[PDB]
Amino acid sequence: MGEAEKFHYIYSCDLDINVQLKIGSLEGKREQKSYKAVLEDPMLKFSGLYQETCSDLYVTCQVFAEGKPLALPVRTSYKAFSTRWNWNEWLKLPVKYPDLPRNAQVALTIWDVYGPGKAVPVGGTTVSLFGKYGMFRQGMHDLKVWPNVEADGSEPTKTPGRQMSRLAKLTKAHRQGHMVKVDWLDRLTFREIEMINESEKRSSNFMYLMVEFRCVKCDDKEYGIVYYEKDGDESSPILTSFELVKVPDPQMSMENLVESKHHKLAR
Amino acid sequence: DRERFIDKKERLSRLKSKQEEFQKEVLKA
Amino acid sequence: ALVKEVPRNDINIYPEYILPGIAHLAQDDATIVRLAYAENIALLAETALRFLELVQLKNLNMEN
Amino acid sequence: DQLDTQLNVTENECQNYKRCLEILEQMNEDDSEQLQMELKELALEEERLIQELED
Amino acid sequence: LWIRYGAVGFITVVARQISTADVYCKLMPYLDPYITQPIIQIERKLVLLSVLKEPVSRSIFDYALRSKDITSLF
Repeated sequence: MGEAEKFHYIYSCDLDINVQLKIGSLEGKREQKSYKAVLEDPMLKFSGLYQETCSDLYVTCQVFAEGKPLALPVRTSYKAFSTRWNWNEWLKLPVKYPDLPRNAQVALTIWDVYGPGKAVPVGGTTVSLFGKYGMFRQGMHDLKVWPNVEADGSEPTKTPGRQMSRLAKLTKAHRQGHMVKVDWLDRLTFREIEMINESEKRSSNFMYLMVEFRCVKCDDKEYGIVYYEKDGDESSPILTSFELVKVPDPQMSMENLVESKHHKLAR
Repeated sequence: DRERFIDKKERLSRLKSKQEEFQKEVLKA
Repeated sequence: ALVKEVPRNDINIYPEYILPGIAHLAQDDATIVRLAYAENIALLAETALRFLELVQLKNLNMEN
Repeated sequence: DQLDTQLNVTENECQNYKRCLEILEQMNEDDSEQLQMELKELALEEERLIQELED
Repeated sequence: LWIRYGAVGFITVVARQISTADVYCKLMPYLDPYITQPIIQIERKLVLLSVLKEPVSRSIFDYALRSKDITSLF
């Protein structure tokens, strides 16, 4: 009938393993081929836009926190593309779960060849690594790609990856089984969502980079990674007495570090 | 070989002298 | 990096205090910290070197 | 031996340049006029076209 | 294209480093099989890029590259 409802989770500061991000497929069309621009810039004909229907794009994944990069960007391994951009590659990020603060993001940039020794950004997308209540993102996510720009790692990001937006979530919930199934009704409703989707395909030149996050499994359980800090349970033993000690001093019984620095330099 | 080291160093200057001579001849063409 | 001056008591701060003080971070258990040392060692070493130069400009005046 | 091989490399270089000089001299220098008319005819086409594009 | 254009980056730089005599006498012989027309201005990326021959098809390149007996194929 069904396994139980227990919610299992691990603290992010307890999961000392590298974060891994799957770069799935890049759906959508590119910015056509504006031949006006090529007459102005002949180097532009020697660029992935104009050489193949699917240039061999690559993605760089970098983690940012407080607008600063936590480590170097990781690049997808070369994959030759012909009719679709499908890297299908798990990227081991240089950051571990304990290393990630609550506002850690991954800035993902799709890059293309622009003449010799020059990559142009096809687009960029940034998604926060923790959810609205501090749970590491799980499973398959489709991120809005911002054309002709690198992913922005600043806080707040200017390239967030997160009608069809709402419906896709409901569709994913339906496919996972969280939405109730009604065959007569699902058959009719999804045709409309398809019409909406096709209209959005024609209306806008949007691209989506589908990515996936790893699932933490142990004994066939599913653990969500919730953001925590070690000692996060240490509710400080604050007490409101001031009978004798009216003026607390935090440095009270502490090594004088300016004298020890001096000791270490004179003696 | 019996050609001395000193004589070979002279032929090096001769071959080079012709090498740069052929290079200028190339640029004219 | 902001230190453009060398107080006469701090002539030996890098050899004896700062470099020995952070040396444990190069072998740190967390990779994030060794990444931090890898990022900043070039600028730390350059700043220590600039610091040593400023010591000589001071010493040269003291001899002169 | 180092000098022995160097003499061979330098002599080979002279043979190469001499051969290329032979090729450059053996081939007839292209008439700039003949290529230049081909360029001018295409320059007229480009301009006539640019007018069409502007329209 | 990354490799193909990286190669163009090297060849243009080499042509700039060497004299025009060496361009026709040493570097051009190497490039003649991969060029539609031998242009001495190959020091410019635009010149080399526009005179390149078509690349090997990715599919054909991969079939040969991926074959276990690649040595006996060649």
